Amino acid sequence: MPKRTDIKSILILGAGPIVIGQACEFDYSGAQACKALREEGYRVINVNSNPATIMTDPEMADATYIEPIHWEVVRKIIEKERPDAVLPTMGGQTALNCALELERQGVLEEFGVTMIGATADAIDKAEDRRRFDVAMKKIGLETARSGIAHTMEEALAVAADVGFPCIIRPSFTMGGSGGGIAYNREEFEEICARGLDLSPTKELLIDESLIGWKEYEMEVVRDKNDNCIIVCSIENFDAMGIHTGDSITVAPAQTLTDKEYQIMRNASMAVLREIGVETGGSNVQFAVNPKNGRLIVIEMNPRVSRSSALASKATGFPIAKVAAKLAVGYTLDELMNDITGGRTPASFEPSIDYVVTKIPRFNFEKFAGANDRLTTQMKSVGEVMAIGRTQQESLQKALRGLEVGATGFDPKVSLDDPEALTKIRRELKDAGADRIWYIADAFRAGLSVDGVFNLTNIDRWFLVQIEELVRLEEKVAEVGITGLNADFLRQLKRKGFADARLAKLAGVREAEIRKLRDQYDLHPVYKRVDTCAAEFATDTAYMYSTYEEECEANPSTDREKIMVLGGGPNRIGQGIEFDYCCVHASLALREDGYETIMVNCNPETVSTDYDTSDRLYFEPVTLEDVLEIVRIEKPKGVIVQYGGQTPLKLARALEAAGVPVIGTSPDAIDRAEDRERFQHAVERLKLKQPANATVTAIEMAVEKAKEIGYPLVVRAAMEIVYDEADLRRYFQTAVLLDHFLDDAVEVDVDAICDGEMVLIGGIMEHIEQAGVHSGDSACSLPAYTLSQEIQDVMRQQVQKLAFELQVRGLMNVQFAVKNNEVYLIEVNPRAARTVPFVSKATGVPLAKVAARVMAGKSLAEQGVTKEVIPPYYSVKEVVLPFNKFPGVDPLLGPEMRSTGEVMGVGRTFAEAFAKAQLGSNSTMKKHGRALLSVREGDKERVVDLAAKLLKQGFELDATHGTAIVLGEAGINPRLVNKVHEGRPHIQDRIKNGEYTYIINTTSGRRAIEDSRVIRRSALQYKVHYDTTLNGGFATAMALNADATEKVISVQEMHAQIK
Amino acid sequence: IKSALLVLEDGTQFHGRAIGATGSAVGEVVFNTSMTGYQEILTDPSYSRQIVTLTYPHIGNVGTNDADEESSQVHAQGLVIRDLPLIASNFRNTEDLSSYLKRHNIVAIADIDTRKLTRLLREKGAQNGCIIAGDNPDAALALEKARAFPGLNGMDLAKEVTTAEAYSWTQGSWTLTGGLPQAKKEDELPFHVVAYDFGAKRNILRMLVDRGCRLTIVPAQTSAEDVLKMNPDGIFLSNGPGDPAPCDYAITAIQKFLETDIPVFGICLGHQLLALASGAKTVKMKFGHHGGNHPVKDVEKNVVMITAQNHGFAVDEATLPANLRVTHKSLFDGTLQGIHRTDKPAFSFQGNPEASPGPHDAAPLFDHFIELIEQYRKT
Ligand SMILES: Nc1ncnc2c1ncn2[C@@H]1O[C@H](COP(=O)(O)OP(=O)(O)O)[C@@H](O)[C@H]1O
Ligand SMILES: Nc1ncnc2c1ncn2[C@@H]1O[C@H](COP(=O)(O)OP(=O)(O)O)[C@@H](O)[C@H]1O
Ligand SMILES: CC[N+](CC)(CC)CC
Ligand SMILES: NCCC[C@H](N)C(=O)O
Ligand SMILES: [Cl-]
Ligand SMILES: [Cl-]
Ligand SMILES: [Cl-]
Ligand SMILES: [Cl-]
Ligand SMILES: [Cl-]
Ligand SMILES: [Cl-]
Ligand SMILES: [Cl-]
Ligand SMILES: [K+]
Ligand SMILES: [K+]
Ligand SMILES: [K+]
Ligand SMILES: [K+]
Ligand SMILES: [K+]
Ligand SMILES: [K+]
Ligand SMILES: [K+]
Ligand SMILES: [K+]
Ligand SMILES: [Mn+2]
Ligand SMILES: [Mn+2]
Ligand SMILES: [Mn+2]
Repeated sequence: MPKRTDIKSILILGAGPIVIGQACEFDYSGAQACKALREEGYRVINVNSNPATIMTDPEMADATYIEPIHWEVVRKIIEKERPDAVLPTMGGQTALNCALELERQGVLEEFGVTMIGATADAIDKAEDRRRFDVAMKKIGLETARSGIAHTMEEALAVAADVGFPCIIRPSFTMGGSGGGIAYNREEFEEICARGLDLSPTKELLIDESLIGWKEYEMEVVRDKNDNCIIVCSIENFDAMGIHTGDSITVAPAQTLTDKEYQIMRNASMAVLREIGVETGGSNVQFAVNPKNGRLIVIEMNPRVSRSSALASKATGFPIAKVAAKLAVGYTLDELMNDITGGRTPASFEPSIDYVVTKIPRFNFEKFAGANDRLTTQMKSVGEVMAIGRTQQESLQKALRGLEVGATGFDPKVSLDDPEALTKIRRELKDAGADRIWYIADAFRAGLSVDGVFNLTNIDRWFLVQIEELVRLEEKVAEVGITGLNADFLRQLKRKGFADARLAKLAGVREAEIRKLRDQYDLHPVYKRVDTCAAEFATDTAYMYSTYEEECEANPSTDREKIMVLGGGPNRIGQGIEFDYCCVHASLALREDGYETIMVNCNPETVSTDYDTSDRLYFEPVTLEDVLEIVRIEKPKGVIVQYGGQTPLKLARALEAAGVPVIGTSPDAIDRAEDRERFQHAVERLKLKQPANATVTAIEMAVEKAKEIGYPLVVRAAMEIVYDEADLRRYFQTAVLLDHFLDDAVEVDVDAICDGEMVLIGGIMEHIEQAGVHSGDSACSLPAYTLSQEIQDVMRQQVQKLAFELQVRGLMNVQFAVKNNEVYLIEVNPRAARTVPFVSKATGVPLAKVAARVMAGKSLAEQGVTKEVIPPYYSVKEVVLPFNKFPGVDPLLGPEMRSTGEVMGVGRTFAEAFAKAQLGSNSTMKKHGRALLSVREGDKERVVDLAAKLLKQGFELDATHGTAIVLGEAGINPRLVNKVHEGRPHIQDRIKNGEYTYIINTTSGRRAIEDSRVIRRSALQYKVHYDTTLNGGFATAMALNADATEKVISVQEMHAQIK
Repeated sequence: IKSALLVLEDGTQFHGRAIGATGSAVGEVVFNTSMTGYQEILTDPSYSRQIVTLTYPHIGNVGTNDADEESSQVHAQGLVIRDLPLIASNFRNTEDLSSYLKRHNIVAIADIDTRKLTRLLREKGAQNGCIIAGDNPDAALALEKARAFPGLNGMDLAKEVTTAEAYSWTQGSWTLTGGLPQAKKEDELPFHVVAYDFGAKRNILRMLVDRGCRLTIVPAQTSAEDVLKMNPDGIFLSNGPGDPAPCDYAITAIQKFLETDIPVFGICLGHQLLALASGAKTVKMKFGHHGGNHPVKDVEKNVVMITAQNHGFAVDEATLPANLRVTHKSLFDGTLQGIHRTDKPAFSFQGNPEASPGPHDAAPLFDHFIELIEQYRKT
């Protein structure tokens, strides 16, 4: 019943770097589990290669390991810490996969580690698709007609049997990874080869189509006494055929009769019982034929998931925390319900009095050639959530919270466009990321609810609500601001219309609608989340806005409050890193005595965990929403510097409206963010910046260009133009102009200014040269090649910039070093994404420190005045989503595409880099054949790389001019033909597995376009590849290290710091 | 603009919109937390003279259908919701909810802050209220009617919704596939249970049938003698509206059955009566239990079941005579949920094992009954 006694220490496996399909939700879950276990008295050990997580913060656990999530590495941790048990259900597919390998490898046996939460067998039963299917049949649940395949031949025969289109689902994958929908054979082979390959068990399940049926999911929790509860139900908005992760979804279910719901609830339970999950949570997914209620079991996830995080946020029932406790022996009835002030137990089914909506965040604009249609394989990079008393209020709020610039149903096509209905039709029929907008456009263009349904399969119950919102909008447009009487506006507000959407329709400024509401005293009220539809009281201040009567905010008059603004959904370049800082602001300030108020709506995060702060407002981070909160909270100060771009952009507006913004001023922010304003301060400071120019006209550039000197960084999506012709060519296709600093080292420096002094947090040398976005660059702390001398120049400049721009809290500075000269690239007057890594690396929690500075405690008062240089090296490496978008050229450049990062800790740089590289899922080997194909600039240094590879045992292949260069130096690689040259060529060789390493560098649009085949193959074929010579050298160095050799804990790391 | 308004005994007003019949409704206002099953709730006799507030905001999403009816009519005095959807959207739907309410002549209001309402009821306890839906709703009038309501405490409503004459029931449960099945032939049912109609849900009846019973529903007021005269294999005490305390007839009859060896099983009102007939005492809860997510533990098995609840009165554990042993309790508040006669084959459950709407978790209570039944037959 109560806590297990034969277990003292638990190893928790983390999820690794954030990638599409496996994101922040695992930092939230992992953190909750550390939390619960530590509270319960267990000794906690955990491994997670991603430094940007709260779960890896040293005070969160007993032995924290920021090391590559490899079995051999984990093997060393077990050996070293000797955990009695392992909890592998809080780290995504990464953890499940690892647990099972450890098991397979016999490591568990080896050290007598007991698997808790979920057994190995149970996990496999759910994870192996064939096993899963047999089990459903065993319990009389129905599944789609299908066939298992382990090879292409078997695969064809299944298709031959189910017909097109068919759904391909690999075993041992999640988030639609390695799968898809085949409309034809061609696509069938493509998807099929992909998943057999990606499937850890080389297995695919091929099913007949159920595209268009309704999609549902249930979150279940089961304890050892067999007690079983439904924590939340979710109805998808997008139908079957579009992955749940890439679908808009809402809770609770809406269109099922109680009769139908009971059957699904009963089937959900039966499924857990059958698979054998006896001590945790699981997600069961189903398909429902809207025509006759026919129920089909689609799958089950024996662990915490992105839906379970959403469900916790939605209901206030902390699934991961509960599950952790169950894993060690507790039963639901023994645990107390968190938010009901521990008054009721955890053994109950939550009841909510509101509607929860989740909308996915996409970033197709960063992936040009990518197929931007929605399918069974996730493509989204994040998600936002909204709570409203109604579905319309919920939806709209979510729409404005998505950070895509929408104010709600903003139009996509013009009323007067002759082709709009055709475009509308296409977007509906074949869902893209923009579908929702197009739906409203459809209603404005004349299609009926029925016509829309027909194209989309989205339930009419939703469609009608959106239609109703459109008609209301048409009314606003007609009546205008004059017709915005108190009754109507209130109506509008109740349906979730935003002041900004109303303002566009009425042709006035947002502020005008805002005043109007003030005049009429029309403000939202706040309701609290409480798991039980007000049946019991609550003491947690977990809130959402709504246009209702009674307000439950009940703010303190007692305390000095500090508000922290979140970043909204995660997207490329605005990830978990911003959230870590928000969380830290909150933890430090609360610890210090302030009443902390968090404002954010990312359901995946720790910032939105009601434990993180005193008060949580789960709202869109917009000017409207914020002012409403500030209105009633009257805080001492507001932090806008930690949430990324989102809150950064509200700064001035917030100050204009009288909000007490703390830390670096909105003006200051602007000075740094405005290029022009920035260029003058640099000048003022007498610093060095590359030559630049603002060109309007083409012919105005071409000249100015001559002025600046090529190459040039065309920045309206950046570009590096090499020549005059290049320039034109650009514009054509296509304004600032900056001289591109060719072959320079890029560096980032994070720091803190308190008006009195500057504290250097860290100097990070990037591996990839300037021109490769810093977010996509691997980097090292401390610098691995920069002279202390030039580093001193940077520290000075950082200092001068800090004081000049009046920074108060964090800042980030980016330089480019060329010919022993420091050039300023930019100043980011807020927390940068490098903050968590620098903090982990140096043991100083810079976001807590900088937050104290913001609230008024100086560096000196806090005792943080000296730069810390660690005794070991920390290397950061990133993970790119290219494998999710095959049509894209997996090439680095000036624009950021990575989703996450990992950290490598070593005695030497080679050692850190090797850990970083392994942690990043690199397929690099220590032997084999390497293919070298480099650009002219690279021709010189390539020789040295080639010998290092030779010295290591590799054989070499080279294309034409590279072979020439190598030849002349004495290296004679095996010559290989380019695709044009003849056969066999690179493609063939790569396809055949001839290589284990590929080094391919290029320069010039055209040159890049041709060589596309190499990277594309390399990625497709899983061969490790570098696209920069600097990276190649870094890879060469790591060949000398052994990532599995030694492991170190964060506590130990930090203890080595003198 | 079809106005409506609800007023509680305390003076609180909620102005919204009329969504059912024109008129007024008076009763005790209660809240129900069920996210699905509004139709079933509406048609449960137990809701007699009560004004039902549903906390789940969208009520009506799936429309209505005959199979979802718990009785021949809508018993709820009135309906209080936050939002009526534009459309009903479900393959089983036969009529939109507004139409349905109108058709049943029900006074209903939408667009009010149901949360505020639930919070008041929770905090200050149950209150009587009144809804007026019409041209220009009289707030003073509504308050007066609310205040003039007698109240459910001491009110016998069982006699009021009971059948007039006894009847036979032999119809089992619905299936997705076959819907409601045809009534069975008496010879196909091994057992014969006599059911006391105190405002019985059809689902109770159907679940008994599913377990081998053939029944004879009898009016609330049936005598023990006439009852025993039927030679039943068991006796069933249905659920039903109002205060159980006043039903002196039932109590007496019951006491009468307890002298014999016939298995007796009560559900809800049936649970309270058994308790009363055994020397226990009933109380009116602060707000009671209405929802479908209520945890009740089988203490003899140390196990939890999520159940459907719909009761405003309860049995005091503290006054339990010695012959009554406690079998289940609420995990939300510890109230008494089940009892069993130590000396007789008589037991009851406060919650609704038949659900409709709700979790199927407590179905098994029915099996114990059969068990008892068969045992009595062995004799
Ligand atoms: N027979 C099917 N027809 C159509 N779509 C399907 C079918 N089976 C699954 N899908 C779709 O594919 C998605 C992914 O399948 P799922 O089994 O959940 O794999 P994953 O484990 O990757 O999340 C579902 O969310 C659903 O929209
Ligand atoms: N003048 C330049 N020379 C070389 N590389 C540059 C130059 N300007 C920018 N870059 C490259 O472009 C990247 C992004 O430019 P930056 O001004 O920092 O844009 P962002 O605001 O997107 O962070 C840098 O990290 C760098 O690799
Ligand atoms: C989901 C993340 N991976 C599969 C589990 C691939 C990036 C980690 C190895
Ligand atoms: N730090 C970026 C990842 C490097 C990738 N292997 C490439 O060099 O293209
Ligand atoms: Cl592994
Ligand atoms: Cl995966
Ligand atoms: Cl079908
Ligand atoms: Cl109007
Ligand atoms: Cl940043
Ligand atoms: Cl693609
Ligand atoms: Cl109201
Ligand atoms: K053990
Ligand atoms: K699965
Ligand atoms: K099947
Ligand atoms: K879907
Ligand atoms: K799911
Ligand atoms: K770089
Ligand atoms: K920037
Ligand atoms: K109202
Ligand atoms: Mn899955
Ligand atoms: Mn899935
Ligand atoms: Mn930058």
